Amino acid sequence: MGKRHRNLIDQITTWENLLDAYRKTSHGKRRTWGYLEFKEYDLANLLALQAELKAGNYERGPYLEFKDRLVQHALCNIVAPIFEAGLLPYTYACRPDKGTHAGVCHVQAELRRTRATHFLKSDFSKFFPSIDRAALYAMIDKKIHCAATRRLLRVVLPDEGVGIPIGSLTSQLFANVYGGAVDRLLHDELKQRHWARYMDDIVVLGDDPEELRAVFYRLRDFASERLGLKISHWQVAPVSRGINFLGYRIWPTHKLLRKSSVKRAKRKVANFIKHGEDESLQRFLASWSGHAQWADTHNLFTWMEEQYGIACH
Amino acid sequence: MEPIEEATKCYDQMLIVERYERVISYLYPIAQSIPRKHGVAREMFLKCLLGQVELFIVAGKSNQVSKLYAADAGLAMLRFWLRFLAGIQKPHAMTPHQVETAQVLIAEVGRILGSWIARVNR
Amino acid sequence: YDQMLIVERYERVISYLYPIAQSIPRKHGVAREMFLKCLLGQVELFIVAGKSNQVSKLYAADAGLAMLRFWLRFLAGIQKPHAMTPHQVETAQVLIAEVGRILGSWIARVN
Amino acid sequence: QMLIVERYERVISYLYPIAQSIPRKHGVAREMFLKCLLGQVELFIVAGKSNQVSKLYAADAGLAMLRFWLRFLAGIQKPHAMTPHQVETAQVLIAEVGRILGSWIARVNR
Amino acid sequence: DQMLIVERYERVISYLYPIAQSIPRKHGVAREMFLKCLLGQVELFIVAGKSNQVSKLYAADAGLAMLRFWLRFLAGIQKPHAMTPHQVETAQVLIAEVGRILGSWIARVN
Amino acid sequence: QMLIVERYERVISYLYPIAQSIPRKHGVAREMFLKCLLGQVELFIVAGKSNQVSKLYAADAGLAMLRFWLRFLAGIQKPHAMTPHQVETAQVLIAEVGRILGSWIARVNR
RNA sequence: GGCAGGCUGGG
RNA sequence: UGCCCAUCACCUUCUUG
RNA sequence: CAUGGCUCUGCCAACGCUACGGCUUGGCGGGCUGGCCUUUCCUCAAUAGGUGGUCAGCCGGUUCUGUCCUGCUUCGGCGAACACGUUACACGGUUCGGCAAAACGUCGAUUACUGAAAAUGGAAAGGCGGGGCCGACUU
Repeated sequence: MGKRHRNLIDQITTWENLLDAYRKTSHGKRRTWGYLEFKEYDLANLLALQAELKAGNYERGPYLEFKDRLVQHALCNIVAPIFEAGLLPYTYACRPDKGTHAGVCHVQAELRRTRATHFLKSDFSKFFPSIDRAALYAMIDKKIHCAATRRLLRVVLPDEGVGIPIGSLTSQLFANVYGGAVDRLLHDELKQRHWARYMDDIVVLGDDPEELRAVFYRLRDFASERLGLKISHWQVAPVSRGINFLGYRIWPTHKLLRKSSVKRAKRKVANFIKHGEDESLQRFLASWSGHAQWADTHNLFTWMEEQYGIACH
Repeated sequence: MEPIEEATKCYDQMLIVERYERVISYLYPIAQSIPRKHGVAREMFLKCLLGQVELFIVAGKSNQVSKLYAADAGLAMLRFWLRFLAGIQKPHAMTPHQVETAQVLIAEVGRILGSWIARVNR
Repeated sequence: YDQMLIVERYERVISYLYPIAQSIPRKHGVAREMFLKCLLGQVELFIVAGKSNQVSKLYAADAGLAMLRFWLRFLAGIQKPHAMTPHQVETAQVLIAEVGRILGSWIARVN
Repeated sequence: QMLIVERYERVISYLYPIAQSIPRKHGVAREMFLKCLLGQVELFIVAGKSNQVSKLYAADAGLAMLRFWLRFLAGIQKPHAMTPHQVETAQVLIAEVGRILGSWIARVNR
Repeated sequence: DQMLIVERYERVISYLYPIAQSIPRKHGVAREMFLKCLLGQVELFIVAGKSNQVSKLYAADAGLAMLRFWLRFLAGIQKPHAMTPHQVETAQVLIAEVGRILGSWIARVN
Repeated sequence: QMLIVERYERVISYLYPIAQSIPRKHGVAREMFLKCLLGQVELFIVAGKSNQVSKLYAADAGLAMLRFWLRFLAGIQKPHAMTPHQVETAQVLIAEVGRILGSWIARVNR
């Protein structure tokens, strides 16, 4: 909005927000030690959080706590819409009114509207464990401009390391940003007008399967040197193999679910929980967090963190 | 910030109460609709409904198993009140969808109380 | 100290909540009567705890403070005339938290 | 023995309609009767979560107190006597719960 | 035995309950609390009889004392005269009768 | 006991009129104050019979609650019902019954 | 996702 | 995936008196 | 319900009780619990979205379970494990244009500019998008 966004810590710590954040943080997490210990004195908790954030004395506890997820939700209520507006239409991950489904539809559509002939489908590396958390904060910082939101973003996600912590509302929006770079190297540069990124995977329908392969090389070279994410699950398939984007392989004709893996994992986790084996689950989780770091499984990673409260790290 | 701590932070009491708050949030609207008459039944139901929280919490904060059983007794009495407000209350009080709904919520609180009774019993 | 301090800090809860609890419509008059009995009767819970220096009676004092916070939560959703508006539960919760703090310190001092 | 509650719940189902009826005039007596009637369920419930003879006698007392309430509500005067039938036709119900309570007391005692 | 005390206390209630219903609204809490002490002392006698601990017979005595207190209290409670001093006397006679039985019962247990 | 109650009767006799002056609005606070005031007599009485020191400290808690109620009615009850003077005079009377309760506590924990 | 064991039917 | 049932927030007009 | 309230009155009666004043209790008004206590309805019913399970139609329903598993390739492919034609094989408007001005986005830019300093000021021009726009047809 006129760029700038130079006073977000005022809106992040509005009660009206630290409550929205509260209600969003407690959504589903209302059977957790964190909500239940917070809820006790919870608009007094939110009054000492509001006034931690409004002071610049918010200090994230270790990996999240309820307040930490609430601070994240209170950031990502004011930060999110000022990044998620610079997220080209065709990024289908963790945004509002543009969910998973809308992408399995955009992709299909953009394979129909301009029927296309061929397509690329990449899938960045451990997007979150690979995010510079550094050239991320050169995008979380060409848009924040509020030097306190910026310092709250940098508590909520430190401006070092190489690893956006998987499953943080912050990450989500952030990786849909340190990913949007590649969306803005597809759609802006590269003039790829038909694509769809849901975090890591950037389907890129073409017509010269040789052009998509170019696009992909250009995308990988970019996202590896600017963004530090090493694409690997890439293909340049003709539109016929089906674009395994967002769990639905979406060829112009219908789009059938993929899963099996998700479902297997979902079940594996659920079983582990109701087996008292929540310590080998960390091993399994670490494993599946490797098989899925490549895939756009972030909203899925948030989803699984929301369902079982499982810090995979 | 570190959320305002209560002492004897008991997860089970916090959870049970929060979950039981959903029983109250369901039943209190349909306690407060039992007409003018059946006001004593209502007041007694409301004292059972809203007063079970104290049983849990006194159960939660004073980790003596005596109080949990007496919170189970209270949950049991609350189940009676549903039974009662459904059946024996005569205009209506609680539609059988509501006992079905309420019994689920009290059942959820029943589950948590049971787990809590068990974890203390060990 | 201890009991005297806790009660003077809790008196601020009562001074805040009693007006709220007197405003609760008669319709919500069990809730109200039970809230008032929890509010004004936590003073008894505090009083008993200081009469005894028995950590159980200050956990019963904690239980009452917890019930009082339940009451704040409850009267806020209390369907109609939600006794404690969001603001009144922020204010009250802060006061009860202050009483909570003192109770916690007192529980610890006894521990 | 939780047929106790389910046999008592017909005492309540009989007595509540007419305890409701106990006019405002006799309102403490009603409130106290209703607290005795509907609160014996709690007395029974507590007895069945404990199976300690003390709580079983408390259930008996409440049936005993409930029996008192019938006799009291009898001579409450005016139109609003729990009519002798109802005392009788509730004393039958309370007696049925009394029998089961007695058997339960005995089962625990021996 | 609980049955005797309660039947003699029923006379207190039958005397005091009418008087305790005349205790003015202006003295309504006192009234409702007196009524709850009066009917409700029946419970304390019954509970004392439906078991034996002698501690529950003392609680029956405490309740009568609260009841005797209530008589003395309500007699000369204010300008809205609740209980006439005679009624405290008449009631005190009846409460004394149940007092005697409670005393004998406490003794027989002791 | 007997003397504590007769001295506490003076508290009630002072505070009940003060408690009956509390306006309608603060009627539940009033009801609750009166139940603390008139019902502490029960706390004293029950200790009088059942001498276990457990029962005597509950009497103290009630007086402390009664003392709280004075504080509450003087100030927190918003038309500060009890005037500070009334609080002063009441606290003197409560203090007298406090003294007797203290002596009684001491006599029991010899 | 599927196979199997249940469970709930089949006419 | 379309036909729908669990089920979660809503959107109500409904009168819960 | 904005709860069989009211320590709440007026009236009128009479269970009763009276300290003979009353009170009580019942009518019977009225006042009273937030605009005027409408709203806020709490119910319930009910429209449209999500989440899981299922019908691609009398054998399935429904999870609890136990397990199992996520590739391959001949470079074309194939597979994704009977929701089985993994898709009632046909669209949701994932529709068609016409646009892309604006708003939106993004970049230009936290640049120009202002001001010692951009300091929680601050653009734009422009460029790039479609996310936006206008019809058609359908929804």
